Amino acid sequence: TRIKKISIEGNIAAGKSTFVNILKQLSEDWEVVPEPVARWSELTMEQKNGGNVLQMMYEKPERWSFTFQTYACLSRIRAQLASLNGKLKDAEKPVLFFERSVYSDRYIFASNLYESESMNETEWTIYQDWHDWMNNQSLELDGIIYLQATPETCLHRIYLRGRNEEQGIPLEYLEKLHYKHESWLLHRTLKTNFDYLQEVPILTLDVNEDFKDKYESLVEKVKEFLSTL
Amino acid sequence: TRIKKISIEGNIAAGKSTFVNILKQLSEDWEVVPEPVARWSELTMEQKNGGNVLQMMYEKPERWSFTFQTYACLSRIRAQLASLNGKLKDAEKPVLFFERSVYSDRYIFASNLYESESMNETEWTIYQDWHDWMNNQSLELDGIIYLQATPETCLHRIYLRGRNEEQGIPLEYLEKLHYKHESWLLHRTLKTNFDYLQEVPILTLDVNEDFKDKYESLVEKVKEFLSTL
Ligand SMILES: CCCN(c1nc(-c2nc(N)cc(N)n2)cs1)c1cc(-c2ccc(CCN3CCN(C)CC3)nc2)ccc1C
Ligand SMILES: CCCN(c1nc(-c2nc(N)cc(N)n2)cs1)c1cc(-c2ccc(CCN3CCN(C)CC3)nc2)ccc1C
Ligand SMILES: O=c1ccn([C@@H]2O[C@H](COP(=O)(O)OP(=O)(O)O)[C@@H](O)[C@H]2O)c(=O)[nH]1
Ligand SMILES: O=c1ccn([C@@H]2O[C@H](COP(=O)(O)OP(=O)(O)O)[C@@H](O)[C@H]2O)c(=O)[nH]1
Ligand code: NA
Ligand code: NA
Repeated sequence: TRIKKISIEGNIAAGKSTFVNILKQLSEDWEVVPEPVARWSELTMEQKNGGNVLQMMYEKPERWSFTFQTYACLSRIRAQLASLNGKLKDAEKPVLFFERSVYSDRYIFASNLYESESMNETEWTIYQDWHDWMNNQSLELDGIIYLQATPETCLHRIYLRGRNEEQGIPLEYLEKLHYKHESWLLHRTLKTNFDYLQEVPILTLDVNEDFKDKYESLVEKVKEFLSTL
Repeated sequence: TRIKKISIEGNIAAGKSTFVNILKQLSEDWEVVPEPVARWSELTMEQKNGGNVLQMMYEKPERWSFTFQTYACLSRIRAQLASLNGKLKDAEKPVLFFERSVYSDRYIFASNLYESESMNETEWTIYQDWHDWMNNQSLELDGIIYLQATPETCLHRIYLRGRNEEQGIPLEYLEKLHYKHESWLLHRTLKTNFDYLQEVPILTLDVNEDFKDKYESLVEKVKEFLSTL
């Protein structure tokens, strides 16, 4: 039928990859689109390019932010389109869960990088123009699931996940991304250039408590949420 | 009916803008898409972004080449699409003349910048990946008109046109772009990643001689060329 498109949003190490890999196994009608950036962290040319630009960003973010953000967002659009045209053709209640969205790319990561002076105005305006247009009408979302975790939980989970590149990330940075997520998905203060987002239903799940072995209540909320869409 | 799409290709200051502004006036069925880069050289946000990135390129091409090439090519695709959907709806023999193409963006300018070490491998591979995909199937060309001028003619014409930024451009650089045009459009040695280009008819016009007041023979070749398409 028509595939339902649901973004999973949340801070770094909130548990989106964990949650998405629980969901995919629970239904034959349920597919996931993993985040390209997450995959970058034998090799496809995307993964070669992605690792290089990721490493260079850790060296010099004010040189590479624009390049990274454009490639991260292009790679997400192509992976989302491939799943939308390659999967759930024989599903009765098809749902595709996106690990983050083109909207987190812009309004969380790229925005923060502009605010941190890692992109100058021209870079940021070119990026927004490119983004507005690269999204010329489809990946429009039926709903968003916000996995809400404290910056402290995410810091603890970065430690748990043990990526060497990430161990130095300060709480301040996580606090900044946290505040952007709260503004966009909870208080809904943040104004985007995508009218329909104002209307999109948002399910907010508290995932401060470990859920890897105790996720049934979260899944019950997803199923109830999906039934309303 | 179906709009015929014809690229006008050639070196810097060969006379493409002059030739295109002669053609547009000769038929109500004939429209032109001026090159965004040419327009960048009151202001739309594209022109603000375009002038900034153009000026920065003259300062530091190895920093800005990727950003410039992506924005130059996006701006061309949107301007070409706007003309294809906004013009010649009531024409019997509609023709849209493109000032250069997405193919000159890649195989002339972006290629040269990679070869001049102004883009590193990752930048060049990201750029080619983005280009391959941003062209996901339409702007496909019915034909190409190659305005062929010697590097010396183009150097003389850069002098004639009197842009201050351009007066220092060496003959060596023009010679390099010349050789890329000869490889792509005359000898057809250059292999692109667009199969159908192998098949596209090419009209080659010698424009070493001034044509501003003496263009009737060139136009007669265009009309004969168009009749075969
Ligand atoms: C695990 C985080 C990795 N990370 C980033 N990831 C993304 C990202 N974009 C997407 N579209 C999707 C996605 N999944 N991820 C953007 S960036 C990162 C940050 C810095 C860094 C370095 C320094 C700073 C702040 C510096 N500022 C200067 C002082 N003050 C004015 C404010 C702070 N911010 C981010 C570097 C590398 C990477 C990979
Ligand atoms: C009038 C030309 C402007 N110009 C350019 N224009 C484009 C361009 N791209 C499009 N997609 C469309 C389009 N219309 N134009 C790309 S670049 C330029 C060149 C240098 C420069 C500076 C230096 C070099 C060569 C340096 N190399 C080092 C030594 N050796 C290894 C080889 C030479 N090449 C180009 C700078 C600024 C601009 C704007
Ligand atoms: O309830 C949870 C959720 C996540 N994790 C761990 O926290 C880290 C980050 O999770 P994930 O990679 O899914 O976070 P994402 O960055 O995808 O949001 C990983 O080591 C997970 O195994 C955990 O122990 N309990
Ligand atoms: O037959 C010609 C063609 C061009 N020009 C001049 O040569 C310069 C470059 O022409 P144009 O801007 O059209 O070149 P493009 O860069 O568009 O190929 C300009 O000063 C033109 O007026 C000329 O005197 N005679
Ligand atoms: Na599944
Ligand atoms: Na006309």
